[PDB]
Formats: sequence, structure tokens, C-alpha cells
Amino acid sequence: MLDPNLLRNEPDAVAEKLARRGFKLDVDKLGALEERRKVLQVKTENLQAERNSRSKSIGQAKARGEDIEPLRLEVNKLGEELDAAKAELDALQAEIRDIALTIPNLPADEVPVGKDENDNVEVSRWGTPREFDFEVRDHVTLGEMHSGLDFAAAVKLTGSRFVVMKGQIARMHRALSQFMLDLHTEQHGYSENYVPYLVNQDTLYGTGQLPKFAGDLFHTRSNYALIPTAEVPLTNLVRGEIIDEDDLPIKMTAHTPCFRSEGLIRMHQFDKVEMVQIVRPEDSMAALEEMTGHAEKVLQLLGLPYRKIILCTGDMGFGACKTYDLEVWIPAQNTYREISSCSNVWDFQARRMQARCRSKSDKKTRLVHTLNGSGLAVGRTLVAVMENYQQADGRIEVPEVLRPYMNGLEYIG
Amino acid sequence: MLDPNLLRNEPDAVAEKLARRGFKLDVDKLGALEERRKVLQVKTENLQAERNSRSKSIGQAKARGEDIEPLRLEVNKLGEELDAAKAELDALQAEIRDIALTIPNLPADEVPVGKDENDNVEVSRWGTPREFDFEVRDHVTLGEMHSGLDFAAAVKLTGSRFVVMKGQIARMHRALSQFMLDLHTEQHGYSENYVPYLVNQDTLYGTGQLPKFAGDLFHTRSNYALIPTAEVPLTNLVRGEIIDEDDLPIKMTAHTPCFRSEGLIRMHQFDKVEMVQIVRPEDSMAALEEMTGHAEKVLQLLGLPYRKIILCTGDMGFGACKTYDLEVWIPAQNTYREISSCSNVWDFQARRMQARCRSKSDKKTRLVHTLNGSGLAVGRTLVAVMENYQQADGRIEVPEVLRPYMNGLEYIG
Repeated sequence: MLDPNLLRNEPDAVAEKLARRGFKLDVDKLGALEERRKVLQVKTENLQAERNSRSKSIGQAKARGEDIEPLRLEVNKLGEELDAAKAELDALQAEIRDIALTIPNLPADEVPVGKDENDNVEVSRWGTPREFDFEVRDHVTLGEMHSGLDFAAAVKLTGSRFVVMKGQIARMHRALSQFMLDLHTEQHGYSENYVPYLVNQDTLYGTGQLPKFAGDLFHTRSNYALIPTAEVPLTNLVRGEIIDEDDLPIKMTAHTPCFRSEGLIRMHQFDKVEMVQIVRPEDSMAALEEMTGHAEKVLQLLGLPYRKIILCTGDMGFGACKTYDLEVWIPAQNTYREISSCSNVWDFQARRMQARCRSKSDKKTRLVHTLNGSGLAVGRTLVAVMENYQQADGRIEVPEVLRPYMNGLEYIG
Repeated sequence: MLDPNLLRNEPDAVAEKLARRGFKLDVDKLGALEERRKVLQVKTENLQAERNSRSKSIGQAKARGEDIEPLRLEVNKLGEELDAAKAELDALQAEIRDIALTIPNLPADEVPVGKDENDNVEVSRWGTPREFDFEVRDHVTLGEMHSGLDFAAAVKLTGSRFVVMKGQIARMHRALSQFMLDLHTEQHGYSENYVPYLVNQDTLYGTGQLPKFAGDLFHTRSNYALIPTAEVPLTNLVRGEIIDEDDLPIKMTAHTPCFRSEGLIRMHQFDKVEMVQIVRPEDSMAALEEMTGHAEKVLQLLGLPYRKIILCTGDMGFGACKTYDLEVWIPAQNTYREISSCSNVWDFQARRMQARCRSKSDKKTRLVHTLNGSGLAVGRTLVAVMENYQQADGRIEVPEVLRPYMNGLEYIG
């Protein structure tokens, strides 16, 4: 959530920045609730002062031997009036809280202003798409002809938009996730984690999935939800913690499945290798360049052509203040398709989680910054490898870096 | 479920075999429902014959020019009486079905008769427990001193009986699952599969988890449940299929998380490498010996002492007709603890799934047999490695076979 002082001191400057995202900040409704809150606050304080004043009068009447029942009744009446005012105040503060939790993050000033994906900007591209001297086959066809892709079985077991993979296709899916985890833990300094795939309400509020995106989640009847991304459990490891500035940055990675109820068709269950960084406020723009490069290295080592785009204000996700997307070349569609997204979240999540860092130079604490990106989505990487490394006879060349993970195999099929 | 002809022809012999498991087969309630079913059946056939007879009389009255409204009323009255009888019959057949789906599998005659775990029989043991010249540390302490085990973080993210693993401890957990998958796919002839971790009602009925064990499952509000074991999705791949006898045996393996709502404390989420075999009826006792040996090979290659026990009738699981349990030596407890269970399920699941095989010698079909076992439970294997390979200074020696999977590491810490 946003800094509450920013909303109170300059609501119009905040409403301007949010309008770039296409979000209408109802400054009038918020200001009315803030005013009614202050009135109720004064009311409870006035009633409190009256109650203490009437208590003194009861004490005097006791000492004089007078009857205190008419005074006792009024003090009890006041205590009920005070409870009613406190109930109204707590309901009003919860309504303000509800609204504040639905406000997206403020975009960084450097982010291009735009309404949708057509205003995203390409900032670089790497590699040259392979020229094919035969007709290019799509990944589904390739998966079916190697008996490694069965959508019909997945419908029988579960339902639509699930996948079953078998044989060498499943082995390559597995090899990709191991290669990615090894790369980020051995070369890029990320620490490996096994996390739960079910999380509670507080974890989802912490990273921003709740309340706005409850409908995108699978909930389990022990009030849990399946994780939509490893960002949720990983980032919440520092929830409520105060971290010494010398311990930063905390770099975490994990291989998890991701669940979402809702070019490349998105599944309800898919695998991702996620990267998460907890950093000092003044280092987060640098960390985003570092993290994006880590995702690019995966693409480069696998030899997949890609392009880097910076998302415009109108296409960014709820919690991001700046986002880079990597799009990999998909031969059978003759265009690039998203495969990775790296975002700087600023202090948006840290504020909900109360994740702070302590400087020791003055022992004062401030909110950390959080960043997250995928390096990479495993299933989407598999689609890119299958299509870009296909041969004329339908076989698929195993990229060099995956061979050690696939018992030396050079070709599939 | 059991053969319905077995229940009808010799209910008393079946009730005797089920009593060995501690299951009371209500033969009287079932026989009453069977009798009431036959009566209703005859009733609907009698009403049908009356309806056809009255239709002929209506036709004659038409030809004579008589009024057919009194005859038309009685035929409509009969059609309602016939619908009421069909509704009662379909409700009664569903009640019989409900009961039949709660009946456990018949144990094999060779299985020791007993009431509980105290009547299980040890049939072999391998390896000698290491003698320690220092005080033995438990796996939790060892995990905490290598900063690779955080139960408190798991409670913060989710709740109790979940675990977070970090660093080299998570890497060894991962290495174990890769070693197991590689062993079973490269050496033992199992085919690798990526399956959904959510499944529908029919899949759970197919393998026997529903209806009796609905309360052990996490259900997601798209009426799905999280898998309690990869046995559920893997075995249902042949649901409704007719398999050529020459295609058998089908040997499948998968690495999945397992979810269960409910010595070694069981978690709600834990990893398993599962082995599943679809086989000819006359090969399933041999397949169980083969599959158990595959699980033993994992223990032997990791150098962990274990013992093999055959479960008695009273300790077997719902669907098993014969089960071997492997128990690994747990130093800090000075006893063996379950780590693997391999079961022959006979035709129990095949019957619910209608998985049949065709011989081609006479093109006649019969139910297949299914088998399942874990090779192994990854998290439990990790606990055994950590405790049996600990050194005096708290470090943990990485077993030889895992070193290639852990970038050559020889020690943890």
C-alpha cells in the first residue's frame, strides 16, 4: 500500500500519478471519510472528558451522603454512548483501510506513460531468429509426435488448461528447472528455498494479492490458498522483521508450481523459477537491472532470441513501480512472446509487511524495497526450446547447457 | 471395489476374509437391499406389461368409436406409477453403490493375520547401524545449526506442520529427488511424468480415496482436490482404457508434492517419488517384489540401514491386498521408522476405473492389476541421511551418489 502521509498531504499529486495507470483515485470519497473520522475522534474524546468529570461529581455526592443513582445512571448512559462512538470509529477506520488496500503502486517517473501494451517500448533485443529451410512445426505437434504431451489425459484427470507431460519431454522440463536453480544459486548468489505451496491470508495481503485478486486464486477449505507465484511465500519470509543493513541484499530463489484459476495458452498449473530480492531503498533500481540480467543470462545460455521491453504505466501490474518484460522468439508464430517479467516493487509490499532495515549509523529504521522476477517460467522456456531447436525430421536438439542434466542426450526422438 | 459377483455368490466367505482386517461386512443390510431391488425390478416390469396391454385396448376402443378418456387416464396414472418405481429403484441402486465403495480390498491369503502394527512381521534387514563415538544429534537440531530448517517461518507463511528449508539443506532435498527420478527412469525402466497436483472427483473415486477419505484431503472451491499422493493421477492415466497385453507392464514414476490435511512428525506438504505399475493379473505378486526391490536399491545406494516388514491384515491400507513397508534406521531415536510402502492393489482400483487388458489370443478383456510404492519419500530420506551421516562437529557428509547432484560438495557446513 501507499504511504498514508502521501495520501493526506498531497492527494492531488498522487491522483495525477495514478491516472497515468488508468486508476481513478476517488479523492472526494476518501477526504469525506477522513473528515468524518476526525469528527468521531473528537466526539469520543469529548465524551471521555465528560465521563471523568461526572465521576468527580459522584465522589462528592457520596461524601455528602446524597443519592448517587441519578448520577450513576447518566455515567452508565455515557459509557454506552462512548462504546457506540468507538464502534462507529473502528468501522470507519476499517473502511478507509479497505480502500487503501486496493490502490496500485505509484509508477516511477521514468516509466513511459501509456494506456496499454501498444505503448510499451522495446529497449533492446538479443540474438537472431534462426532461418528454417523447412516448414516450422509448433510445440504441441512436436510434443505429440514424441509422445510427451497429453492434453486429453489432463482433462480426464482434472480439467481443461492442465497438461500432462511424459518421457523425454517431461525430462527436459525437469532439466530446465534444475539448470535455472543451479545457475542462480551457484553463479548469481541466490539462496535456495523449499517453501509451502499453500499460504494463509496474511501472506497474501502482505504481497498484494489480497484483497483485489481473490478471484484469481484457488482457495482450500486451515483457510489457505494455493500460491499464484513463489513471490508470495519468498517475500513474506521477512514479514515483520527488522534487518540489519549489512545483511542486505537478501537474494532468494525457488522452484515451485504456480496455480491460477483465471499466443501461448496459459495453464492453471505451471512451473516457475522465481527470483526475489530484499534491498536497501537506494539500491532497488540497480537491483532491477541486476535481476533482469540474471533472467537474460538464462535465455543467452540457452541460445534463445529475445527482446527486452519496458512496460508503460497502463500495462504494469498492481504492485510494480517499474517492470521489464523479456519476450522470447516463438518460430511457429513468427513473433516474440512473454517469458519473464522483472519488477521493482519499491516499498509497496514492505509497508504492508512492516519489513524494515536498521542502519546502525543512527539505529533508525525505514522500509526495505522488494523486487521479484521469473528466471524463468519453465513451461514457457520449454516451448521456446522445442520450437527453436527442432530439426527437419521432427527431432529436437538438446541445448548444450542442458545435456549434463539429461544424461548426455543430444537429441529428442 | 470388490467383484459384485463375489459379494452375491459367497457373502459369508467374503465377510470372513474382511473380518481379518477388522472390517464388519453387514451382510444382512446388503442382502435386504438386494432383495428389495429385485422386487422393485419385477414391479417395474409388471407395470410395463400392464401399460402395453392397456395401449392395445385403447386402440380397439378408438376403432369402435368409443370414448377413450377413461382409458387414457388410467394409462397416464400407470406412467406416473412407473416413474415412481423407477425413481425408487435408482435411489436403491445408488445406496447399494455407496456401501460397496466403502468396502476395503480383500487381503491375499499369504498375508499374516493380525489386529495392528504389533502383529506385523519382519522378513529381512539390511546394513548395520553406525556406531557413534559422540552424542547423536537429531535432524531438527542439525537443520537449525546449518540454517537450513525454519519451522517458525513456515508457521508465519502458512501454519503448523509445514516446513521451510533453505540453503544446502534445501539443495540436498532437491538432489535426493533428482537422484531417485534418474535411478528409476535410467535403471529401472519407469517412464517420467509431469502430472497435475489438482484432480477431480472421478480420479479420486478411481483410486479409492473417495468416498471414505474425503476428510484427509484439501479441497479447492472447478471442484478439485490436492493430490494426497502421485498414485492418484498416475494410476488414473489408464482409466477407461483397454490396453493390449503386449503393452504391459506400464511403469510410471513422478516427483510431486503431496498434501494431507489429517516418531517422525508428518507434514501437511511433503515430497515423494512415486512408482506405479499397471500389470497383467498373473504378474502382480512378481511386480510387487520387483517394485519393493527398486525402493530398496535407493536405500542401499545411499547406505542407509533398513528392515523390510510385511504388514498384517489389520494394519494394511484400504486398497492394498499385500504390502511391504521399508523402515530406515533413525539414530537419534534408536529405532527404525517407515520410509516406504509398496502395495499390490490387485484389481480393486482397475475395477472402479474400468482399466482392462486385451489378450489377442482370444480378444477377450479382463481387469488389469495396479501396484504403487514410494521410492522414496524425499523428506523422510533427508532426515535419515542427515542423522546417519552426521559428524562430531555437526557437519554432514554428503553420500557419494548425491555428490554429482550437489556440485561436488563433500560436506554440509
